[PDB]
Amino acid sequence: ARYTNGHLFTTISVSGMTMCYACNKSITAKEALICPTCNVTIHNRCKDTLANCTKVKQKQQK
Amino acid sequence: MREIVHIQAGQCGNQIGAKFWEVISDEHGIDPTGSYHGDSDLQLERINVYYNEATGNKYVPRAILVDLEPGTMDSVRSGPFGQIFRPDNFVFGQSGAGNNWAKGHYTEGAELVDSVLDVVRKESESCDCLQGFQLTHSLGGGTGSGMGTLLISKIREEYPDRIMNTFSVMPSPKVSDTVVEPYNATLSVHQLVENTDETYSIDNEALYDICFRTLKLTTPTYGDLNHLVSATMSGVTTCLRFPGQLNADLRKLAVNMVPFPRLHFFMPGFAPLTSRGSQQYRALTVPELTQQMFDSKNMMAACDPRHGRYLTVAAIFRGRMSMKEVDEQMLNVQNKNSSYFVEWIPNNVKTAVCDIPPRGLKMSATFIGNSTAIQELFKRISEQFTAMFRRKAFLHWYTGEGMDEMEFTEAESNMNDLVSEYQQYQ
Amino acid sequence: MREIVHIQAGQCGNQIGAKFWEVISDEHGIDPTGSYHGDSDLQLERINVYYNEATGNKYVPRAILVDLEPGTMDSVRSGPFGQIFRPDNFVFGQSGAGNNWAKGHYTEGAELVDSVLDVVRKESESCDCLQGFQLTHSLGGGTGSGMGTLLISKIREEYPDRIMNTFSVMPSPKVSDTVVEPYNATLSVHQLVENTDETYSIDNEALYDICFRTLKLTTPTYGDLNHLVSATMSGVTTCLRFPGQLNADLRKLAVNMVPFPRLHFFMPGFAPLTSRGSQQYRALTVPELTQQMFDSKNMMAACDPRHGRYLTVAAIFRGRMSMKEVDEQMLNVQNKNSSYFVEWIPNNVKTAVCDIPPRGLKMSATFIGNSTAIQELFKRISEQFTAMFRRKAFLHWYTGEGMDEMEFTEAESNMNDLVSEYQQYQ
Amino acid sequence: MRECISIHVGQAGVQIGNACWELYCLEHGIQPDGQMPSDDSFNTFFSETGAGKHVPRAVFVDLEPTVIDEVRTGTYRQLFHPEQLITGKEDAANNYARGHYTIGKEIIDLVLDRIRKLADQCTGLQGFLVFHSFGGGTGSGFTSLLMERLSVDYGKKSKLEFSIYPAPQVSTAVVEPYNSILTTHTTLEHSDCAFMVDNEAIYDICRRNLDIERPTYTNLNRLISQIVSSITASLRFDGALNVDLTEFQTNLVPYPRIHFPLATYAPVISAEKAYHEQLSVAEITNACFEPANQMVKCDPRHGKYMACCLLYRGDVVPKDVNAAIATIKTKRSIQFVDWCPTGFKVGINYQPPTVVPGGDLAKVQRAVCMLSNTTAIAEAWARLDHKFDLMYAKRAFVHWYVGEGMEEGEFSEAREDMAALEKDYEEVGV
Amino acid sequence: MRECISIHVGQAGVQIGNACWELYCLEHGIQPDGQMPSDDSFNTFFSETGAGKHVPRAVFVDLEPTVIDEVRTGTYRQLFHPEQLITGKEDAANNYARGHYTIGKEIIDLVLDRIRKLADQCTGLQGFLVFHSFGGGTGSGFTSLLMERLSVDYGKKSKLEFSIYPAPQVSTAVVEPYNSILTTHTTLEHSDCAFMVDNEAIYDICRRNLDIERPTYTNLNRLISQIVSSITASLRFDGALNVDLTEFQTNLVPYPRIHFPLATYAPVISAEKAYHEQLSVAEITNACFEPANQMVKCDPRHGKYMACCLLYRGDVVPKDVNAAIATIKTKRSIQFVDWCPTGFKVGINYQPPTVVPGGDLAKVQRAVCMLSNTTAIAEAWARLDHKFDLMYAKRAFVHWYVGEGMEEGEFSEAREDMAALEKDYEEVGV
Ligand SMILES: CC(=O)O[C@H]1C(=O)[C@@]2(C)[C@H]([C@H](OC(=O)c3ccccc3)[C@]3(O)C[C@H](OC(=O)[C@H](O)[C@@H](NC(=O)c4ccccc4)c4ccccc4)C(C)=C1C3(C)C)[C@]1(OC(C)=O)CO[C@@H]1C[C@@H]2O
Ligand SMILES: CC(=O)O[C@H]1C(=O)[C@@]2(C)[C@H]([C@H](OC(=O)c3ccccc3)[C@]3(O)C[C@H](OC(=O)[C@H](O)[C@@H](NC(=O)c4ccccc4)c4ccccc4)C(C)=C1C3(C)C)[C@]1(OC(C)=O)CO[C@@H]1C[C@@H]2O
Ligand SMILES: Nc1nc2c(ncn2[C@@H]2O[C@H](COP(=O)(O)OP(=O)(O)OP(=O)(O)O)[C@@H](O)[C@H]2O)c(=O)[nH]1
Ligand SMILES: Nc1nc2c(ncn2[C@@H]2O[C@H](COP(=O)(O)OP(=O)(O)OP(=O)(O)O)[C@@H](O)[C@H]2O)c(=O)[nH]1
Ligand SMILES: Nc1nc2c(ncn2[C@@H]2O[C@H](COP(=O)(O)OP(=O)(O)O)[C@@H](O)[C@H]2O)c(=O)[nH]1
Ligand SMILES: Nc1nc2c(ncn2[C@@H]2O[C@H](COP(=O)(O)OP(=O)(O)O)[C@@H](O)[C@H]2O)c(=O)[nH]1
Ligand SMILES: [Mg+2]
Ligand SMILES: [Mg+2]
Ligand SMILES: [Zn+2]
Ligand SMILES: [Zn+2]
Repeated sequence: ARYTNGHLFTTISVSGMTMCYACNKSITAKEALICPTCNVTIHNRCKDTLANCTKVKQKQQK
Repeated sequence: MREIVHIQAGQCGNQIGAKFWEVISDEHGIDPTGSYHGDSDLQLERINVYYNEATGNKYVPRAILVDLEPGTMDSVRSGPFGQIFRPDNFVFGQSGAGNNWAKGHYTEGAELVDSVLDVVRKESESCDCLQGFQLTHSLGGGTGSGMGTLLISKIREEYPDRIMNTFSVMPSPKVSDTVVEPYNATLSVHQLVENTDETYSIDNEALYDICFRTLKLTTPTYGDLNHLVSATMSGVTTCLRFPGQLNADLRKLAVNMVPFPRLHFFMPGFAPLTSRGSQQYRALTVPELTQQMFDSKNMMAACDPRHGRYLTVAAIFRGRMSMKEVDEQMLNVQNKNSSYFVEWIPNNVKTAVCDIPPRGLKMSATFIGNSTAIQELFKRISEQFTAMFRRKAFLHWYTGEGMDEMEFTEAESNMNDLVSEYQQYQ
Repeated sequence: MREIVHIQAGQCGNQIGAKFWEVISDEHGIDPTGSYHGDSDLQLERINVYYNEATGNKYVPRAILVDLEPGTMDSVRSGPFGQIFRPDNFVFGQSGAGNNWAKGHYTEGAELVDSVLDVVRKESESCDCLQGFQLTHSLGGGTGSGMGTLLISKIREEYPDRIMNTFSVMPSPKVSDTVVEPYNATLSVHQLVENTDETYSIDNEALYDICFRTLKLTTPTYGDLNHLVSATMSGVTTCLRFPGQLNADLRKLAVNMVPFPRLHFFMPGFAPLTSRGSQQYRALTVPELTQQMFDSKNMMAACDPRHGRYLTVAAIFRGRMSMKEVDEQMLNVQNKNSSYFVEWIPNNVKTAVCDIPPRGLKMSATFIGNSTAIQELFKRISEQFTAMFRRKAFLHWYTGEGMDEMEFTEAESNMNDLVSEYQQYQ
Repeated sequence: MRECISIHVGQAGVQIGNACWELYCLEHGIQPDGQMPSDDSFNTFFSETGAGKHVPRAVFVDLEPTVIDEVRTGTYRQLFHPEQLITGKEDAANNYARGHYTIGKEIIDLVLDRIRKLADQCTGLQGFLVFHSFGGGTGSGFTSLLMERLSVDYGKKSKLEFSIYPAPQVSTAVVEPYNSILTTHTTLEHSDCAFMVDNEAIYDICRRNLDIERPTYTNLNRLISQIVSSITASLRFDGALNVDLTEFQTNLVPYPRIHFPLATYAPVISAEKAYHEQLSVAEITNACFEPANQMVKCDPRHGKYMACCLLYRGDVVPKDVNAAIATIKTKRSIQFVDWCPTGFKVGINYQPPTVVPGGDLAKVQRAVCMLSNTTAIAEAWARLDHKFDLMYAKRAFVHWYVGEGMEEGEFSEAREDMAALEKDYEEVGV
Repeated sequence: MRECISIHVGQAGVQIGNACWELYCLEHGIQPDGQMPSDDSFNTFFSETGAGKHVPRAVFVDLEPTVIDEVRTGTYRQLFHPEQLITGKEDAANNYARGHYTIGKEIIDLVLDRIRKLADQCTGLQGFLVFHSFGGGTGSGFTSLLMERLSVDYGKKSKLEFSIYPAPQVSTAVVEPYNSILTTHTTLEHSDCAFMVDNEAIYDICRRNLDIERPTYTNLNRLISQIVSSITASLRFDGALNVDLTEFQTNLVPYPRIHFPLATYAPVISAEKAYHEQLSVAEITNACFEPANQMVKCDPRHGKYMACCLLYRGDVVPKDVNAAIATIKTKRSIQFVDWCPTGFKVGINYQPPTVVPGGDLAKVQRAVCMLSNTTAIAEAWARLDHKFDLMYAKRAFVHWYVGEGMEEGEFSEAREDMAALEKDYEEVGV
């Protein structure tokens, strides 16, 4: 299906104060991606810039 | 005197037959009620060809309406001309064919077929001198593609000597309105190549092509396509319903145009066809009718005749014209297009002329052509079938009705045999 | 007999053709609705030269109307005489030439050339004995300069023996309405010199000069220029539409007027021309018509003939006039003006006399001159071309469509060759 | 003639039916209390009594009384036959084992009795329209229990289903994966064509197109009712290409087990937006193939279309359907499998879509309902089984199931079966 | 047939469009609500919907909601399609990086969808009419983002672009040179005809001819709208010499990159002045060529004319036109390049100019719009890059750009690229 860096990205309805996982900026639109394993959210414009799933999820476990 | 039995099968066949009854009742001056109201005696002279006389000077068509759903029967009976048929002739079940060839041929309408032949027998026995049968159906779907062919087989078994003349709307790739059309077509033409003596192959793509590029209709419905098909249907039987300079029975057409037994798949056409906005500018004389009649755009099948050569061709003119003129044009077309005709037949053109043109027209010309290019229609369907049958897709629905894959293989084998035969002489 | 197939291409060609049809329909007494309403039988005697007969005694022009924008076709169709044309020959695209010759010849017009040639085939087949083709176009812009030459090449290939006779409005320096006119003219004349047998040069500058100094129009529009061009357009074909003392077919014109194969570019003219306030003062007699006809101002090309000499002259008189008088005048003109005629042709003047003058006139005289002075028109455009091609200005638009600078070089080579041929005899 | 039996199970199914029969009554001009002021167009869904009363051909069942107590008291109290509104005593409590083995056991014999009585009034019965939810306790257990009997008593009759399927992120229960995983055996063995539907997809559709920021469940029901009405329009009305209910399955289903098509409807549009565009046949046809308009949260671009049925209704000319399908075919984004060169079934009906007077959906002269058997829906299952695997690894909530008469192994046997189904949709994708 | 898509970006572009669509609606007689009380003259700019409503073929985009919110509340609320009026969340803040890389990247996929749906309606599309400002953040970044996408999606179609350009003295922002120098890549590589205009020249025009001492931006927009209406007049109306949109470029553009003509209009005059003077063809033709009437503050005498397009509209005859250009050649002030001895493209249209009722422009029987590719515009670049060089020497404002995903080196590559363009405009001048 989709493994650009190595995980799923499915649409989520985004609200309130949020931040990209790569830009570390704020998302303005009401759309966002989300990996159910990595538990992140991105602009829809930084999908290829992230690391692979293994990197991000092993990072998330600090 | 050369009486014809009329049958319908499936939704397409029923609709086109209804429009055919429209056209020919208009020609004969028959009221919607069945009362005669025409102008000339020549309308009444051969009225027996299509209609049985009934008391009160009523006329009832010799039509057998067969369909496995009640919906289309209710549609025709509530139509502009539904009251004209005989109530006894509506033979129909309840459960639809489900676009399944096996359902029609073996399981569901195999019950209804016994009722159908008994009515057809009554109509045939009521006639003085039966000439042939004329059937309308469609090769897609399951109602037409199975029931029409089973009925063809039974009537052929009972009436081996009478002519059989079926009109067949059959699929095209870009105008496909059903997923399983290749299976149904390959199963139905496997019989049509055997039993029928003539088969008038029709195609929605060519009908829409004429509706757009020639008629310039903005929104053509199926009604206009049925009108176009019924035009040729009325044209071909013209020689045995009116006087003429050259009379040609359906048997005469078959004798001239069918060289070998199995190359009997026909390509029809019509002239004149004009857009309304341009009819005032055209001249309807013999030369331009002849030009338009042989145009590649004017034929009712998607196959371009320029990809093949004609075995034989028939021109049924109607109107008042010079015989010398018609002969000269039919020589000129065959001479200047000599590359597009088989040269092992010295003369490919057959001409007939009747004196009664269609109403509102001063002249008309119905075209029929037996061309090798028709193989492109028959190749393509097989090429579609090979896409599905190689992985047995959708086969459980057919095998649930007792059908076997060996019959599918044999049907495709007969397909490749027929297309090879058409290719051999090209 | 002697039918002419006429074609329109580009905005200017379409406009001049539209006026030309109105003028001749006035001559033949054809109503805007296409119904005949004329007085004399001589109008109907040779109606077939330009018009096909249609049912109800209507007459449709044998015109092929071609363009790459629908705007001109919308303008013509809603024009004074738009309804007369047959809708089928309105062949047109959607994206225009963009004043690009390569767009006309290779990319956009190459797709429509098949469509126009098909209709030209129908019109030519309807003819009994076709004589030649009669194309109206302009050498500026992209539609005319490209598509007219492409179609000329095609028709020349399919009809090598029939006359190709074109009328060309072509650039001038002080009345230029497009930056890229030199390129387009250089590319177009490279085809016209090879294919056409008669090309009638026309200049907007000279037409404005006629309007101002001779007609004394205060505000001459393009309609007046089209009127002036249409006058000679009708004049040249008069001998094959009306009887006369000396009948000169366009082939007979070509034989006398083209001493050598490529020197066929002609300068037209018309007489009488007077201001509407002074026509009461003139005497129209043949000597005065002759004097105005040979005046340098009277010719519709900017080339003043006094910087050159005449190879051949053709005077197509119309009306009832004295043959001895015409011969006397045409002898005295070439004798007293001997320095401006080539002495190696013993007689430089062809004369034809039709018995029917234009409507409203008692006598008329159409003028054709094959003169070396036309080289000035052929050498000025080249000096414009050499100005731009030396720095490759605007060539990216052309080379984007697959064109090459090599074809530009060959076109300019052929142009200087033609100028050299015209100069070699002066 | 051409009748259909509409069984509604679970709260979701019952409320969807409450919307659906509301839509039908407006369609055929029947009053909410069952009379008809002034064709047999209603004969498919309504049986007619001598008093001029049209009783629906429906059976409402729920093991708790609340929702059917509402319908028995609402405006449509007089529409339904009183004894086809069947209620139990104990709520299923979101447990497949209760709905199938213990509490749904008692009420099944009455439900099949009423279905038999409805069937005996039919002359030309065609199939079943079952409405239920995958997550619900009654919506899984009772539908399995009922279908196991229906497949043996009326085996030949086709069986059409309309299911609400668990979403990626939206979820209203914790054991939804178990309940769906147990409903899979029913939907595999004793079904013929079932339509998945997702709440979040319709939520996003209503947010984007209808411009409502926060809809309730009634909005979702008023679109699912529109879809089922579009399916049955060919059966209740005349048309250019009327599609039979068995023809429908013969086109949709390539293989015996591959019968889980997506469904979508167009033009889903508000009343204010509709005035500023034309809604031609080409536009609405292109609308169905966007991911923005699918009713299941899955990208069609990640799979291959296998079979698409386009049911046009209203002022649609077949020229336009032909031109639209050709335009769809030339696109390289919409990818079909190699072994189905035909692809598209087309039906055209002359009845325009009816707008519910209190509804939001605009009035339009045309509508197209697109149903697509496609491989992308496999990713929708690859989601949900992965939700199961984490829980059953711990034997998380199993004791409630096993405690109510369920065998433990049925869990594993369920998880195996979907592993065969999810395989097959990939296996045919080559 | 013969359609054009009008995209308006930035505050300046949006307000110019508000003037332009006000000028078109009155010219074709369309009411502000989109109806037409009573010939396909409007077909180029308006799409016609079956209710008898004309919707303009336009896309309004601004990354801050303010200006388009005014458009959505003003008199033209009912004219535009509500969804093609696109608004973002955050203002670009006069920053090329924010418009191009950061914020506009979210809305580009929506504006392209709008443009695609507009194009799918168009049967005979020709090109694009992009209106924007060089000084603005959106008007520089978003146009750069959008033109690159259009040049790959619709590479064959023309792209006409309309611009407000920084002036010598008048200016409203500090980093206008940065935004302009960054926009220069977009204009060079993905455009075919960009029309420069500046505020100061039109201000001086209104001071001298229109006799208004202190006008607003609306007065300038009511002249820019007149210029574009004159350009499209040959397309929307019949004429003696109709100039096609591609023919226009073929006469304007001599080299691939020299595509920045000046624009000017005549007779710009007040209602009081016109009664005292005739305004024949010759005088308006002369009126185009003085330095006073240029819309960019440069002296044409300093640069050689390369190509001129005179679009006359109204009661004009070709005789007078040819007479006037004869004199314009006869001058020693209206100089030209040696390698273009034709020079003048001429178009003539029969429709007189339309006067807006509240405008301060007089009614006149004749009008002429002169659009001139000339070398003098190079001086205008020689100005603005010198404004860049002083600031970039200190890295004066750079940290804002680099903070939003912009590479530093792209500044130098921009300054490099303009050094090639100003060279080219000089290199052809010999
Ligand atoms: C003044 C005039 O020219 O009227 C014509 C006409 O305009 C044209 C365009 C007619 C017209 O046909 C159509 O518009 C048409 C549309 C869709 C499909 C088929 C036809 C006409 O309707 C058709 C009609 O034809 C007939 O009446 C024939 O007898 C035909 N029967 C019927 O059409 C018919 C209609 C209603 C009920 C029953 C029959 C027929 C054809 C074949 C064999 C036997 C009979 C005619 C003369 C005309 C009109 C009325 C405009 C054309 O039809 C025929 C069959 O001649 C279409 O091109 C031809 C050429 C004609 O010029
Ligand atoms: C009383 C009288 O002398 O009337 C003349 C006339 O005054 C003059 C000035 C006419 C007149 O022509 C013009 O004023 C004119 C203006 C602009 C462009 C061209 C012509 C006349 O309009 C032109 C018109 O000519 C014709 O009718 C010819 O047959 C001509 N056909 C048309 O002009 C025509 C107009 C509208 C529609 C259709 C045809 C023709 C020419 C060559 C070949 C075939 C036909 C005539 C009799 C006159 C008027 C009316 C004043 C002249 O025209 C011709 C061709 O004869 C212009 O100089 C000549 C000499 C005439 O004396
Ligand atoms: N679209 C829609 N979904 C509903 C509605 N009501 C319930 N659901 C869905 O149904 C799912 C839960 O199933 P249940 O409500 O438990 O169905 P049930 O058969 O009553 O289950 P039990 O109460 O345990 O018997 C959830 O995904 C709900 O979103 C409704 O009115 N509209
Ligand atoms: N003629 C005219 N010029 C305007 C108008 N509005 C703004 N401008 C000019 O446009 C230039 C500034 O551009 P901006 O207004 O910042 O464009 P922008 O895209 O909205 O800027 P951002 O908000 O940062 O995206 C200045 O030279 C202004 O003079 C107007 O209404 N008419
Ligand atoms: N010319 C014409 N073609 C039709 C008509 N109705 C259906 N068709 C076409 O013919 C084919 C016949 O299929 P169909 O009759 O529905 O299946 P069946 O009833 O089981 O035989 C359809 O797929 C359509 O493509 C009609 O009324 N006129
Ligand atoms: N006599 C006359 N000349 C015209 C007319 N229209 C245009 N012209 C001139 O002829 C030339 C033809 O150019 P044009 O046809 O517009 O370009 P094209 O459409 O690409 O062939 C113009 O440059 C004008 O100088 C007209 O109506 N009558
Ligand atoms: Mg419940
Ligand atoms: Mg702004
Ligand atoms: Zn980001
Ligand atoms: Zn991940």
